[PDB]
Amino acid sequence: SNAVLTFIYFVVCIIGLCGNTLVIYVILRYAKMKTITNIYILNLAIADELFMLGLPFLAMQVALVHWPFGKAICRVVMTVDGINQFTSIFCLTVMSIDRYLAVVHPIKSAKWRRPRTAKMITMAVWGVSLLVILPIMIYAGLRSNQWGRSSCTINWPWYTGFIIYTFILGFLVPLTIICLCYLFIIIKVKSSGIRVGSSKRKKSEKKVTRMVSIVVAVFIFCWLPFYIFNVSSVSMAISPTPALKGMFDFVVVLTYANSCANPILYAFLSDNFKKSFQNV
Amino acid sequence: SAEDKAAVERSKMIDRNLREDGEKAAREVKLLLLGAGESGKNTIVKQMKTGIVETHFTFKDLHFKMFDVGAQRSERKKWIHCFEGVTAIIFCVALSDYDLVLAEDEEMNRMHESMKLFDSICNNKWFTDTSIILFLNKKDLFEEKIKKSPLTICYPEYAGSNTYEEAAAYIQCQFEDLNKRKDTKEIYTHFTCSTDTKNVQFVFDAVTDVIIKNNLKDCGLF
Amino acid sequence: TASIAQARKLVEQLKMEANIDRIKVSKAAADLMAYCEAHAKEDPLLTPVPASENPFRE
Amino acid sequence: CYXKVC
Amino acid sequence: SELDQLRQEAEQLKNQIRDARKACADATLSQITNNIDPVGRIQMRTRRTLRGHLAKIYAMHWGTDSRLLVSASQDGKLIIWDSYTTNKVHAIPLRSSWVMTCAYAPSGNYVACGGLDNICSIYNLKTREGNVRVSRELAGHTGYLSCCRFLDDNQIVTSSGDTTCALWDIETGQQTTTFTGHTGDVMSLSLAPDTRLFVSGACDASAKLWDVREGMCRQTFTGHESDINAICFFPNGNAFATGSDDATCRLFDLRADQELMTYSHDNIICGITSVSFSKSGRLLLAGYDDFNCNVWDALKADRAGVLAGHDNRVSCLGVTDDGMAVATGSWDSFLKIWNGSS
Amino acid sequence: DVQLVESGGGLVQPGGSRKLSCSASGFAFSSFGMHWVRQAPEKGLEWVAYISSGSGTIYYADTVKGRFTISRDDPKNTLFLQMTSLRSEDTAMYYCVRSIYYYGSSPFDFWGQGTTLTVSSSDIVMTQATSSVPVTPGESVSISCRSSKSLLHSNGNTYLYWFLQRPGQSPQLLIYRMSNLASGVPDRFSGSGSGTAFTLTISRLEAEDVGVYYCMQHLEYPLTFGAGTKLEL
Repeated sequence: SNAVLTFIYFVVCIIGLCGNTLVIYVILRYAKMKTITNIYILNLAIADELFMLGLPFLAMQVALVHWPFGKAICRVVMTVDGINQFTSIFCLTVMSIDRYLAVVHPIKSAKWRRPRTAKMITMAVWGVSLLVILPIMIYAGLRSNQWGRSSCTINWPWYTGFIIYTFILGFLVPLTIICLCYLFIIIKVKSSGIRVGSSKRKKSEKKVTRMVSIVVAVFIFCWLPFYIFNVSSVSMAISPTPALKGMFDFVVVLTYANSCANPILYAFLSDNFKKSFQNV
Repeated sequence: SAEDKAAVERSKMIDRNLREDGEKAAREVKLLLLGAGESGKNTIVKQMKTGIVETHFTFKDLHFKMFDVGAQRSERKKWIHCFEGVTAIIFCVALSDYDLVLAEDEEMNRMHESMKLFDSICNNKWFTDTSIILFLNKKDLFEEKIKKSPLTICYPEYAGSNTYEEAAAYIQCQFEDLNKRKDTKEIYTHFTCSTDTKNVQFVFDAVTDVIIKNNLKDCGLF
Repeated sequence: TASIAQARKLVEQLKMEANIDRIKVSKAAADLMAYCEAHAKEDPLLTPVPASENPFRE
Repeated sequence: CYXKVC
Repeated sequence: SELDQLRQEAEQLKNQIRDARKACADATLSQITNNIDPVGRIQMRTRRTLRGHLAKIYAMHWGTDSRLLVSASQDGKLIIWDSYTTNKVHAIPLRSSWVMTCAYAPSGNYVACGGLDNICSIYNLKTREGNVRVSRELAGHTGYLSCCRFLDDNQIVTSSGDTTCALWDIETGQQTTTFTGHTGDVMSLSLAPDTRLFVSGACDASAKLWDVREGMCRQTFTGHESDINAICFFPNGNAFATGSDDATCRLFDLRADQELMTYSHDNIICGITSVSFSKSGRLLLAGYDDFNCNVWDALKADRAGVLAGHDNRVSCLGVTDDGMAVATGSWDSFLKIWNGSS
Repeated sequence: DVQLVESGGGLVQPGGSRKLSCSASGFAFSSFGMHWVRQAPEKGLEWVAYISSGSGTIYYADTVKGRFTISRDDPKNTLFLQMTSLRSEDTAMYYCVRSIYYYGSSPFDFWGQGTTLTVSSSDIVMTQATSSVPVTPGESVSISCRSSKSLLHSNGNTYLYWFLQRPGQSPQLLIYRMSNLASGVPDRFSGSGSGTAFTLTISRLEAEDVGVYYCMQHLEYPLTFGAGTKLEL
């Protein structure tokens, strides 16, 4: 039933590889480079571009189940969809700490917010992820389990707690940080214009809380049912339904839609980048 | 060359001091101080402490620079663009100059000259998104004047009531109606106290709210 | 007599500016294009030099 | 299915 | 009584100059220069990009060696640049940030700057110690300073917003002359090639050629609608181009005493912030506030280039003493150095 | 005005150590590069070490590289040289030289009075083949020396330096970079040459223009001196 299944992987790789090119086209050329929130949305756009380059290599594996040469291709293209997938959810958990250090601590931040310590964090996330995917780095696992047609997912010697590792570090460490570093932004945009000297434009808290509940609703719609399908796989075994070949393959490509939304959501709302893209 | 390698090595000692001085001067709050003249500008500098008089009054972990362009008897449109990136603008208006006439030509009595200047500072194209702090200066002096004479020589369309707290529903709302950019600025308003807290605490509280909403426009959330 | 002295200061200014011995512009402006063709060789932006003598080589 | 293919 | 007859006596001398002016306006210079060669598409490229200013650049000035240059900026820094290798020879911290002008002495010993503090500060570059320090401060102006220009190591002339220009003696530190003819704020100067006259444009849309030794206004030039922002002298010494907030620039003449050529374009509705001439006086370069410096073929009134590399308005620009480079500092905090390739 | 005066040394047993300090006062010492130059008795000068301004670039003399140590401290305005394992060729009077490098500066201009150190027991060569010249005041002197490599560089200048050491005095920069006169020198001196051979000219001899006239290069490190050219009266 893989008619629209193989088509949707290359239909989201077109908008993803072009979406984050639009962010690097307006930051590497029409730079900010000292507005340190524009080296994070650049570095998120690099990560969501490299994480999309491993999507067509996995796109043919649901139609042509036999994979290419797993000695080199399937041994490292899941190492490129491991570093660029764990920084494209780690560039947006340090960009959301960046927004916490500005909007609630606009005095004590600037000793650790200059654009040289941000370059020492924005490369420190690129190095942490390769120390995280080190299970995927060695256990490439060219496997031929179902009906022959050798493919490339994993072959570990434990095995049950790897999805715990991708979830307790790739879904509950970013979402705990982001929801805390955005609920505390609500309690000072609706407090600096409430308790201390205040105008009638405290209605602008309803502007902040609208475009900040998107970024967790976009994030939790694109990552939660992926790990919810895997914890059923580590649980008591369900029947191998041909709908499970249509409802797991569709939730895998739903995770590549989060990296399609961050050029829309984290960049094309920012008015300094919106006025830059309106000019260029 | 050997000497050309020690000139390159010197220029990046120049460079890392133009960068160190310029990230210690983005942590400073710049504030224009405008006004009508004898409007209490000289009072609030004495609280918060020949051309520009840059007053620096760094008081609660935040370094303020206040630039009093008072004696610049020249065309304001020719040097006002220097203050384009400025955090706020502190504007003083004398409340006691309601029925007090100006000494120029016996025109509208010295607060339609303040309101003419406020409309020229709010709607100025350099101040499209620089939120103006408003001060109402002579609060004690006009209360003794509002008992003697009503607020009709300046605003004949007012309600009346001859009251001290009535004129907020006359004077303050009249100045905040001159804000033609009601979506990009804010016209934070105050009545100038004679105590040490509540006239410079307002300048610190209402300039953090410029800084918070400058970050939300920088961090996308606004 | 203060505002009269404004009109005092301009009358002999305007008449010392009136007796200027000026020439008509067909020789007075055609000598400014005559400046250019005498100096048109050594203007390095009006005519680009050979790049080996250019000190600004990107 | 484990990781990204079933 | 008599003040309104001197109102009529004032215009009695003004219309007499009007008929003396259109009589000697016998032929417009564009119909004599119908036969000359248009210079073509002048194309320049940013060879160097001098970066290190962190606010708007308000003025720059070249040294006389055509290699060193000083730039002033709103962050309170005066930077001497080696334009050849983009490496900074000096960075001078200023006492007031609000600096609208800067000058290089013709010996290169001195650099001036000034601005809203009503002071032209003079800085000594070539000290027997290592640093650059302040020689003298020139107080005595009532409005802001707009343009300082050295005659030599001991004589500088400054214009100001108090309607007065002023010649100074830097040794005693006090103005030997004061030039009071304007009614608006004087916004720019340029000294003559022989440095025995200068000319100043003001906010009353008037230009006034002065005499540095006499002390009074030789000629007075009108023709603009809004304020004049930029004077430079033609290399001949007998012309100067005024650059206005009127979104126009016009060329004048001291020996002809009227405007000759006006350089405008109907798509240009934005005011000129700087003017400079080329070495032949064949490229008027002008820095507009549609963010790009235009390059005007000064003999034909048709724009022959554009230096469109700037992200904000082009506030200052200067052609060298050998015609070789052009800087255009601007409000986006960069100086870019432009040289056309063959 | 400007003043460099250095300390330390005078008599030490061989194989020992010594710390030469150079106290600077009168100038912006944190903006200058600083050399040490030595001069053995009845010999010429010999360059010792270097620090760039801001302590970024340190060179040494390839004779005793790794034995000496040059250091500066800008809030104290002193210049240190630690010389350990002292040999017999190390016996020399050591000078403190001031030098600043930007576009158009005069390097090597102010030399200290010196301190002495005694014990008890490839690269470019500058050759002044003349050792001494008998000369009478009033005539035009012309001193010349030779290099091994071409001193002219591709950027445009020619790193040849001239110095005069008067008898009982410290060296004094006359001409920097083969042509340009230093500050406060009399206008009688002039420098010239082309590429590898140069000529220092004086037009009129005076009683204080006697002394030994050295020539230095600065094209690449080491800054090699030559044997001097004496002028006696």
